[PDB]
Amino acid sequence: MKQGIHPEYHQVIFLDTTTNFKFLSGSTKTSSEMMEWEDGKEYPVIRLDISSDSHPFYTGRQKFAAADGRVERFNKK
Amino acid sequence: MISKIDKNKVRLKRHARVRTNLSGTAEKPRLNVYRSNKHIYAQIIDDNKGVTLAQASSKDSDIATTATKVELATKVGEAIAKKAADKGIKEIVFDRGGYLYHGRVKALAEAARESGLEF
Amino acid sequence: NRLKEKFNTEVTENLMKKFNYSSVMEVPKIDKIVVNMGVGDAVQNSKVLDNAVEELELITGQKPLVTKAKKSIATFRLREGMPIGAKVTLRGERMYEFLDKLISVSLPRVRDFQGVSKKAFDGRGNYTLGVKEQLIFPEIDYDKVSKVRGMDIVIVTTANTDEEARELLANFGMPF
Amino acid sequence: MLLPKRVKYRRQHRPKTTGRSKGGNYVTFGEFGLQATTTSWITSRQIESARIAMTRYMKRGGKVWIKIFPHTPYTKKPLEVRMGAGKGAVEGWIAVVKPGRILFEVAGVSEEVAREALRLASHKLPVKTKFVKREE
Amino acid sequence: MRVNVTLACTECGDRNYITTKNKRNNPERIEMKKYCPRLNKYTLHRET
Amino acid sequence: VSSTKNGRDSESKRLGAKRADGQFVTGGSILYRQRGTKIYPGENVGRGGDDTLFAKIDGVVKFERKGRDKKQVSVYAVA
RNA sequence: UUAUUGGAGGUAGAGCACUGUUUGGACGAGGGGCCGUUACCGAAUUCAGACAAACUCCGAAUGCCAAUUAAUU
RNA sequence: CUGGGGCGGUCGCCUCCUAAAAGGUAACGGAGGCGCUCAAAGGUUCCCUCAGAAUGGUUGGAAAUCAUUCAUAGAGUGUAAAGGCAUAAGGGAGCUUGACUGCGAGACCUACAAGUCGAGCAGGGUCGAAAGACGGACUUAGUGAUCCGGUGGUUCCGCAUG
RNA sequence: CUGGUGACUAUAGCAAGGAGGUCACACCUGUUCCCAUGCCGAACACAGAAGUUAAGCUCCUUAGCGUCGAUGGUAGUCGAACUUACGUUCCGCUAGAGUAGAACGUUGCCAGG
Ligand SMILES: [Mg+2]
Ligand SMILES: [Mg+2]
Ligand SMILES: [Mg+2]
Ligand SMILES: [Mg+2]
Ligand SMILES: [Mg+2]
Ligand SMILES: [Mg+2]
Ligand SMILES: [Mg+2]
Ligand SMILES: [Mg+2]
Ligand SMILES: [Mg+2]
Repeated sequence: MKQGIHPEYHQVIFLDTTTNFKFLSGSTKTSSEMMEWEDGKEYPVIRLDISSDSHPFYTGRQKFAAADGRVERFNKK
Repeated sequence: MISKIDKNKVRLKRHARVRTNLSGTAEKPRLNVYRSNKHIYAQIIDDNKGVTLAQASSKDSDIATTATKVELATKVGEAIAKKAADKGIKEIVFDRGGYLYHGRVKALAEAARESGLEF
Repeated sequence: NRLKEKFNTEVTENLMKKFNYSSVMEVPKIDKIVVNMGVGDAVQNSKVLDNAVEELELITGQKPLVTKAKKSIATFRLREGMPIGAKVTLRGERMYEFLDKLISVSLPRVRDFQGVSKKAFDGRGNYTLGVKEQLIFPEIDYDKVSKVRGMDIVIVTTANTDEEARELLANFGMPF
Repeated sequence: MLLPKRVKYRRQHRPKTTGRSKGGNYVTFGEFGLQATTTSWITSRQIESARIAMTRYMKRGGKVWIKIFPHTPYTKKPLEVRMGAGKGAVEGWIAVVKPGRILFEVAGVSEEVAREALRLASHKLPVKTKFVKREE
Repeated sequence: MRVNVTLACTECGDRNYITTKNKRNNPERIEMKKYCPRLNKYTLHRET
Repeated sequence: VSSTKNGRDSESKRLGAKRADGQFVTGGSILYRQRGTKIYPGENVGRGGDDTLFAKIDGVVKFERKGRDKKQVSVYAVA
């Protein structure tokens, strides 16, 4: 690739918080949070509300509402 | 489904366009270069008669060895220059074969120049 | 390169066994991914095209090529040479990263998602997916999105048939 | 009234009329045909007159084909002008007919009916004609 | 191009060449290298 | 009343061959005046800015086939 | 002048490959009135048949330019 | 000029047909263009190949942009037509100013005056590794004699001499 | 026989079917280096040799398309005689279309086998 034209690119771990499922891939989201990975190096983490392993269409199961959500507050009521 | 182009065919179209304007004479024969994924070949051709005068390839046992392709191109240039000088040829026109004048082709040409072929 | 490793290990073997290829060189692979955004309203406001280019660059990771009108059209008020689109070509590791990201992080963010069209094959082993909201992609913050616009993602494969392309994309994990 | 929907040139040199029929000299669509034996210009109006005569006699029973078409515009000067000052305006449209050309063809009727229909047609045309059958 | 132009050598001043330019496209005094016979060399000429 | 809007034509340019196949010509002789390359320059023949074909050497004119559809003219020195 | 040999060139004729003109069919990507099926199929394709100074896939007779050319003049 | 004259039209230049397969060839015959444009739309080096259709794809529809396949030229070539051009004369980029100075064997055209083509030599350059290409533009219109006057240059003259 | 590089109006091409891979040609593995992409190491360039004949490429078969193509006859026509007839006759030349048929190349130089 040419130098100085492309946006900054780096490895990141997308973490589906619903299932606490982590997947490594490149992106340019540059989250401050850092986490360790099975390889010795550590890369920043991108929080993700819904993912392939959590979406109902992909999974075949009903999705689980997250904490502090609308459903949780409604049930607390 | 996406096709893959034939690099040699593209190369040959370019070479034909080069050769409309570039041709080799008995006094100033054409130094032609052919390049493969592994080897590089050089000929000296008189186009009026359609006869080769000298030949040298990186695939030849005399030149064949373990070296980078650019070093092998240098060796082929030196060899073809020496054989042309032995046959009594100084002035030639360099036919880059439709390849860009760069890298291996360029190294071969510069080797021939240094070996004493006058372009 | 998790997706590339999956292709090398599992998808290759599955597809080869399914289609009885005498040689490994017959195994289809995803040649490239072209992400195109056609901005016809750039005729009226070039800033829209600039924003589209910025968003596409953020999504893809590399600077897009600006595509200009091939011919002049009176009805669209389009003059030849006016930039009316953006396009990015992804190959290799960047392509695979974008593909897995699209499959996993991006696609499920579609409201009322029910899978992607299984008939969106050109007829020769290439698949075109029409996304309708840039906001799908994780790299874009809805605050900075002045306008919402879609994209065409063309996955160009070496498969000679729609059946083989479908098998390859399914093994990769494409919903349908 | 036949005439081309358009032409590139409205003012054209008048066609050569010597020689023999270049083509279309055989019955190829119907069973019977009307063959020109002398040379003439044939106008759109003459074609229409002849077609009406033969079709009316055939009483819609059979099928008619017009094998000639008036491609060629011809001009005429306005009345009472001197020579010169440019070529005149298009007056009509004509097909050139030479000996051997089939003018009309008919099918779907008896030979006798075809003969009478084509006789009635021939009296509308400025050329001599003969009744012809498909050759073999 | 829509106006005639005289190019004068910027070293000796000789008006060596005439040419043409579009005045709306090139409102400035155009300059270019041209051969100067008096000096027997290429010099920068510019529109008078 | 009546007039023609026609009545114009440009001067004829005397194009075509100016020397015959087999004829001896001196260097510089025009061999063929043309628009475009209806005929191509062959050996020892040049093509001027207006497509005129002219001889570069003294010699014999020869009109020759050039491939399947094209043709050229060449000039060859006499022994 | 003739004989022989070479060459330039697009006419006569012819043809429809291009640009246009044009007659009968076949078939129909697709939607509409129609339930699937009895218009338009205006698209595309295809068969057969025609027209052209400013059409040409072809192409004469002649005429023309030449030849260390022969005969007659 | 004029199928009497007037009135109308026309008057120079380019392309095509008429034009009878070299060239030339008329009419108040049939059709159109010109009185420019471009600082790149010129030079050179390197690279590239179209129009259209089918099938998929969002805003996008018959046509915008993307992708594959087919597609030999139906595109493009500043501008009329014709002849050419896909070994490009078409398209893109880098560097450039040969859109040079002195000329010019030979040739076309031709009543004259003019008009056109031109290898090659010398000087000093541009691009190219080099061979080499370049004295504008794919080609053919885009123009006006002399006299007189203006401006710049000039180892020319200067009415006894300076 | 294979390759490189030439010559020849496709009789050489297209299409379809089949065969091949110490070496060679490829696809192929990568982007440190020279070099590159109006984005993309796709391409160009370079480094390299794990994999594959799948494709390219080469070779073999054929006559579906394209190409070539008579003889015979016809159109046209130079010249001559007669004629005024949208003409006739005689002589020479002689198409286009179509038919038979040809054809899935022929060859020069160089280096390897
Ligand atoms: Mg003319
Ligand atoms: Mg010129
Ligand atoms: Mg004719
Ligand atoms: Mg009178
Ligand atoms: Mg003549
Ligand atoms: Mg003529
Ligand atoms: Mg141009
Ligand atoms: Mg004095
Ligand atoms: Mg024949």
